Amino acid sequence: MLNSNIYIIIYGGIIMYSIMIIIQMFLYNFSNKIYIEVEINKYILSKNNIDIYWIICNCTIIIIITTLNHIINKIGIYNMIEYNICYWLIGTGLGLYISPFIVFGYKFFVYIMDLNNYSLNIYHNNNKMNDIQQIYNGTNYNDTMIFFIKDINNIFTIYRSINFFMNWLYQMIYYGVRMWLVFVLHSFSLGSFGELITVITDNNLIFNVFYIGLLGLGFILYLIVIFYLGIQIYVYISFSLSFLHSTILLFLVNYIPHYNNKSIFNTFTNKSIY
Amino acid sequence: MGGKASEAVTIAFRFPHRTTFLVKQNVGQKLNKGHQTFWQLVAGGWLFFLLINRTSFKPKLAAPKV
Amino acid sequence: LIPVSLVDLININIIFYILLLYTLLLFFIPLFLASINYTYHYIYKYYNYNYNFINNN
Amino acid sequence: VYTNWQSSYTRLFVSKPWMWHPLAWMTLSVGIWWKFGKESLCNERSFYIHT
Amino acid sequence: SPNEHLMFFDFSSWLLVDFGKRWERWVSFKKSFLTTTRSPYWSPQFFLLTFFQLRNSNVKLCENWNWAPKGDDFNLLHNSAAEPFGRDLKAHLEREAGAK
Amino acid sequence: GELSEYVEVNEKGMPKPQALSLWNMPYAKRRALTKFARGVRWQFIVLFIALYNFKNRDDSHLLRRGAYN
Amino acid sequence: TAVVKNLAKLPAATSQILTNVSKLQTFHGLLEERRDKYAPLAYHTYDNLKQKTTWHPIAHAWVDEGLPVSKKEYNEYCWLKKDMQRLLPLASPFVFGIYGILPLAVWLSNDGYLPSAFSSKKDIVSKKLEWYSSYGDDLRQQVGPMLQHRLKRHLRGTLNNEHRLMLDEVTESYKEIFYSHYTGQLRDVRKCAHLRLYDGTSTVLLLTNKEPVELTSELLQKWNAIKAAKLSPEEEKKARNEALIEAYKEQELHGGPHVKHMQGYGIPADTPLLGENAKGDQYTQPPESASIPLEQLEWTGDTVFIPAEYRTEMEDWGRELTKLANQFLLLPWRFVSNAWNQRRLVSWFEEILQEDALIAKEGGVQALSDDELKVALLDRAVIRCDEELTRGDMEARYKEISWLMSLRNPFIVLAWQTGYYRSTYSPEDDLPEASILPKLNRTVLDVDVHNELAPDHPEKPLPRVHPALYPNSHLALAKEVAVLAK
Amino acid sequence: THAELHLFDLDEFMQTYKRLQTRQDWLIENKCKKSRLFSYVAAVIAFTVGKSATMSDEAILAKIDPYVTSEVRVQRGAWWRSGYFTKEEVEMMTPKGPIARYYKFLLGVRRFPLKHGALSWACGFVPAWLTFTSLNHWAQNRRLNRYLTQESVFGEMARELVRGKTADEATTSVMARVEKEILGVH
Amino acid sequence: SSPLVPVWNDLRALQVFTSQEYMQKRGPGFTNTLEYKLSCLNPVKWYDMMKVMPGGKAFVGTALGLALFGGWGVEFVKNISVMTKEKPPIDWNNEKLGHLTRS
Repeated sequence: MLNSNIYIIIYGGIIMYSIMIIIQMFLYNFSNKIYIEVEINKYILSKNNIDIYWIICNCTIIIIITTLNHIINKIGIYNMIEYNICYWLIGTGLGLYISPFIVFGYKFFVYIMDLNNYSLNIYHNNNKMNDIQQIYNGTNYNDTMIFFIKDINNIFTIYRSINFFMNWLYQMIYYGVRMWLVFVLHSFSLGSFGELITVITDNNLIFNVFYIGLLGLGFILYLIVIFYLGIQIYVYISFSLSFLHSTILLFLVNYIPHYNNKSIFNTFTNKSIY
Repeated sequence: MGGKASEAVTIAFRFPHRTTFLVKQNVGQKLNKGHQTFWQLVAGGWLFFLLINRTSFKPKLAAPKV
Repeated sequence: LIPVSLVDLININIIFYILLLYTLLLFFIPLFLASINYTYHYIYKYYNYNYNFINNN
Repeated sequence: VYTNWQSSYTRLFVSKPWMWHPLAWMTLSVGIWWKFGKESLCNERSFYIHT
Repeated sequence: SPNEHLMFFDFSSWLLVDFGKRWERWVSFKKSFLTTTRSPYWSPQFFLLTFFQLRNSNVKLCENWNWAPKGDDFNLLHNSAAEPFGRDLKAHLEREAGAK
Repeated sequence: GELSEYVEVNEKGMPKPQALSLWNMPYAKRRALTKFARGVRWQFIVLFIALYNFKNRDDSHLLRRGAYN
Repeated sequence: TAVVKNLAKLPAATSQILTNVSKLQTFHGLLEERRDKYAPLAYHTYDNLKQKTTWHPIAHAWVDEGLPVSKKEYNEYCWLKKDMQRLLPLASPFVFGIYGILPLAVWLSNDGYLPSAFSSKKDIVSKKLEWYSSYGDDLRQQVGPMLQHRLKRHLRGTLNNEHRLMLDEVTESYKEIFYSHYTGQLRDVRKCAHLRLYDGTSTVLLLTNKEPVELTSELLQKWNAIKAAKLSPEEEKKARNEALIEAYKEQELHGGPHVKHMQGYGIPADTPLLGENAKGDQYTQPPESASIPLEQLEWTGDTVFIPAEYRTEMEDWGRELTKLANQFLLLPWRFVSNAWNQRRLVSWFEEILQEDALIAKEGGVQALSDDELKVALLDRAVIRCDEELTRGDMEARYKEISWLMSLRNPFIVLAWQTGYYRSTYSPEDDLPEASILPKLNRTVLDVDVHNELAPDHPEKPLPRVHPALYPNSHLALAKEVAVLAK
Repeated sequence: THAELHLFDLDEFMQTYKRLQTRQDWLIENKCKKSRLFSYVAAVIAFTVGKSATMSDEAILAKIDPYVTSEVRVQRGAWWRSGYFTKEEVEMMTPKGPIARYYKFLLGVRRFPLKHGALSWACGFVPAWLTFTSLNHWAQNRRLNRYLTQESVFGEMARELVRGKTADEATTSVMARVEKEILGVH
Repeated sequence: SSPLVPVWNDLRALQVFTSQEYMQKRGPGFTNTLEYKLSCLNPVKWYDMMKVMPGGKAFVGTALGLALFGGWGVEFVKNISVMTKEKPPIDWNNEKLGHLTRS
C-alpha cells in the first residue's frame, strides 16, 4: 500500500542491563560527592550551586558505574558501551553541556538576548552620549543603513552572542572523542599484541606455557587497565569542570560586599511623606 | 574554536543596575478622564471586523447534484 | 573497525539505554535523598538560650 | 510534617532543576534521533546501509 | 578477537513500525477525542491538536521550489560526454564502421 | 584580561589604549574614517563574497532555454 | 455527599453571588475614587535583569489614613475579592466544552474551594472562621515549615557556603528566630528585625530642581512639624526649602549621599568632553541646573525609595520561595511569574496595613470581639486553630506582627509567621503527658517596641528584660495601661 | 468545528498526490497562508488593546516615560540629576511608534484599571486567542468551501469526504478515477 | 581567540567616542532637523529603539527580526554556494494534469 511507510528499529538487550545501573547507585551512594562539592565551591558561589552539583554527581557516578561494569561485569552492552561514540557524545557529554543552561538558563538567555543588541562595554560608564546613542540609535555603533542588510545581521548577531558559549560545546565534543579514541585504540592495540604473542607461542609450543604465571600477568594487567582508565576518567572530569569554570561560570561572578545597615527599627515609607 | 567567558564581560557587568522605586506626588493628573464611550465603540469595531471576516462552513455545496 | 561507523553515532539502542536509565533514576531519586545528617541533633543538643534571671537587688 | 519528598513527586520535580536535567536530556536525544538517525538509518528506503 | 570484543551482537529482534499507519491512527484518535468531547475550535485542546498539523501541511503544499535540493538535482558527478570533434568522433565513426 | 568589546576609561573620560593609540590624528581624519564604518566586520566580507559569486553566477539553465539567442 | 449538598444550594447561591459582585463594584468605585486623588503614582520598575517587574510595599502598598469605611466592610471587600478569584473554574466549560463540567464537579466537591455563597453561615467573620478552620489552617500548616526551611537556606545559602554568606553578628538572633520550637521560649520581634542587617541602609532620595537629597529623621521631623503647624503654603514651601537646602549642605559635608558608594547604584559625575571638545583643563560639562542658584532649591515632588536589599530582595528569592510564601498566605500561586505573585503578596500586605489603620481608628484591638481577633490573626497567619490562646496573647501577637509589618519587609514577616507553625506528632499515646501549668498568657505590655535592642554577640546571648523594668515605664506604657484598664 | 477533521485527510491526500495540485488550489493555499499570517498581527493588536483597557497610568507610563524604557542601559542617577537630560533629549528618547502614540492618547481616556497581574494579561490574551482561533477556523472553512466548489481531483476527494465516507474508501474511489481518466490505465 | 582583540577594541572605542564627539560638536538642535522628524515616522527606528527596552522586548525584537528577515538570510547563506553552480532548466508545470469533472 501507499500510505504504509515502514521503519525498522534495531532492539536488543536494554532493560535488564539498564536496571542494574540505577540499582547500583544505592551501593555506591555518591562517593564522588565530596570531590564535586570541593570543585563547585572552588569555581562558583551562588544559591543554585546544589542544582549543578547534583547534576554533575549523577553524570559522573553514571560514568564510573558504566566503566566498572565495563571492566568487571562483561556481558553484552557493557563491553561496547565505552567503545562506542554515541555513549561518549550523548550519555556523558550532552548532560554536562546542558547542565549550566538548565541551572542558569534564565541569566544566560537574558544575556544573549541583550548581546543581540550589540554594544561597546564601557567601564565606569558615566557618559551621557553613550546613553543617547544606546536609546535613540539602539547601539553605541553607527546603525545607519544596516536595515538594508538586516537579513544576515540577525543571525550573525545571534552567533556573536553565543560565540562565548560555543567553546564549551567544542571542548565537550573534543574530550568525548578523546575518551572514545583512548578506550578503542588501547583495547585494540592490547588485543593485537596478545594475538601476535599467542601466534608465536602456538607455532612454538615450547613457549606455549604460562610463562609469566597464571595470576601474575592477570593481576598486572588488571592494575594497568584500572590505573590507566582511572587516570583518564579523572582527566575527563577535572578538565570538564575546569573548562566549565573558565568558559561559562566566569559570567556569573557577582561579588556583593557587605554593607552595614543603620535604620533597622524604622523604615521610611510613602505614608511618611505623603 | 569559539570564545570563552574569560574573553567577555559578565552578567553583572551587563545589567549592573539594581532596582529603584520611583514615586511622584499626586497633583490631580489622573482625573477628568474623557472619552467615556470609547470602549463600547472599540468593541463594536472589533465585532464588526469579526463579522466581515466571518465565514460559515457551507457543506451543501458538496451535494451530489450530478 | 566496528566502532568506527556512522551507524553507531545515533544508535537508537543506546538512546533507549539512556532513556530507561534516566527514567529509573527519576523514579528512584526520592530514595537517594534518604540519607540522614546529624546537624539538627547537634543544634538541639548545643543550643542553650540564656537562662539567667533579672535581679535588680 | 509535609514533604514533597514523600507526598508529591510533581512539586518535587518542579522545585529542583537538577531533576529537569534528565528529562531535557531524554528529549534532546530523541529529537536528535528523530532529525538525523530516523530517515537515514531506520527507514526501509535507508536500511540497506547496514549491509 | 579484538574486533569481536569491540562488537555488539546482543540484539534480540527488529521492531517494525509503520509510522504512516501510526500517524493515521493518531489522527483518527484525535478526531475521535474531539468528536466525543464535542470541543469547540477555540479550545486549547483543538488548537494544540489541529493547528500545527494544519500549518505544516499548508507549508508543504505552498512550497514552490524553482529547484530541488542540493544533492538531488545538481552538484552531481557526471562522466564527460563524447565530443563531436577530434578523437571521440573518430572512435564513433570507427564503431559505426565495425558494427556495419 | 583583554576582553572582547570592552574598553577602560581614565579620569578625563578618554579610552585607555590596550595595544595601539589612535587619538593623535585629527578629528577630521577620524570622522572621515568612521563615517562609513560600523560595528560589523564579517558581514561585509560575506556580502562581498556573495557579490563576487553573483557576478560569476551560472546562466546555463537560461542558455538551454534560449534567453541568449 | 458534599457534591449533592452544594448542588442543592447552587440555585440559591447565584443571587448572593451577583449581590456580592454589585457590592464589590460599588466599593471598588468608591475606593478608587479616593485613591486616584489622594495616593501618589508608584511607577513600575523592573528587576536587576530588566525583564520582569518587581514590587515592594514601601512604594506600592498605600494606606488611606482617613478612609471612611468600617473594618467589617473592608473584610467583606477582601473576602469577596478572594471569592472572585475562586469563581474562576466557571470558565472551564466555556473554554473546553460540555465535557468541561468535571472540573466544576471537582470544584463543587470540596467546600474550601468555594466562595461565600455556598456557606450556611451569615456573618462574614463566622464565615471566614469556618472556611479557615475547615480548609485554610490545614493547608497553611503543611507549607509553614518548608517555607521556614527555604528562608533559612536562602540566608545561609546552599552547599556548605555559610562561612562565605552568613554574618557572625546576626547569629544568635537567627537561632532565636528559627530554633525556638526547640526551646519553647517566646521570641522577641526585635531579634527578627535584626535580620535586616543582611541588607543595606534603606534610603529615600527626594528629587529637586538641582540635585537629589537623602532624607533623614531630622528633615522628616521638620517636615512633620511644618505640616502640623498648618501654615500658609507660601510659608510652608519656604520652610520646606530651607530645611531642604540645610540638609543638602549637611550631606555635602558628609560626603554626598550614601548611594554614591554602593555597588549597583550610583550618581554620575559631570559628563566628559571628548577630544577637541575638551577646552584645555575643563574636561567636564556641568548640567543646565548648575546655572540655577542654590537658594532657589525646590522639591520637585518626586521621590525614589531604595531598600538596598542585597540578600532579602524579592527578585533574588526564586521560583519556589515566592510560590511557597503565597501558599502559606493562601494566595494564588500556580502557573504565574514571580512578578505576579509578588504583586499579589504586596496587595495582601497593603490590605493588612489598611486593616490595621481601620482597627486603630475603630479603637485598637480591645474594641474587637474574640472571634474577630481570631480571624484577624488567621489573616495575619500567626495563629493556628489548634492552639486556643488567650485574649492577651492574641493582642500581643497582633501588636508584634503589626509593628513588624510596619517595617515593610516580607522576608522578616514570613520568618516571624512561620515560627508559629512548627507542630510535631508523638509516636506514643501516653506521651506527651497532660501539663500541670496553666496556658500561656501575656499582655500588650510584654511587647518591647519602644526600646532598642543591640544584636547579641555570637555565643554570648543576653536574657530578656521586661519593659516594666525600664525607667519611666509607667510613663511610657501609660497609653496601653489606660487602654487595658479601661 | 467540523471542517478540520476532513481537512486533515484532505491534506494527507494532497501531500501524497501533490502532483495533482493545480494553480487554483495553490492560490487557495496561499490565501489561507495570508490569513494565517495576518491572524498573528490581529492577535497582537487585540492583546495590546485589551491589556491597555486594564492598565493603570503607572503601567502606561512604564512604556512611555524614558525613565522606564532606559533601565537597561542608563544609570538612574542620570535621571535623578536634574538638568542632566534636556527636554529635547527626553523627547528623542521617548518612543515614537503607533503603540506609543495610542498609549499617549489613552492617558486621557477613562478605563477600568486593575492591578498589574494575571487578569490584566488575560483581558488581552482572551480577545487575542479568540481572534486567532476564529480567524484560522473561518480561513479553513473558506479553504474547504473553495475546494468543494473547485472542479478538480482534490475537490472530488473533499466532496466524497463531506458526504460522510471513510478516508480509505474515498482514496480508493478517487484513485479509481485517477487511474482511468488521468493516468490512462492500460 | 585571536590576539587582535585589543586592536579591535581600540577601533571600536575610536568610532564610538568619535560619534559621541560629533554629537557633542553639533550640540542641541537635532530635534528641529528633518532627519529626526523622519526617524520619528521611520519603522526601523521604532524597532531599533524597542529592542533595547525592558520587559522581554530584546527577545521580542530578536525573534521578530528572525521570523521576518533571518529566514531569508539563512536562505541567502545557503544560496551563496548555489549561485556559482551549474543548474538545469526549470521543468515548468504544463498546468494540464489535475483537472477532473465533478460527479
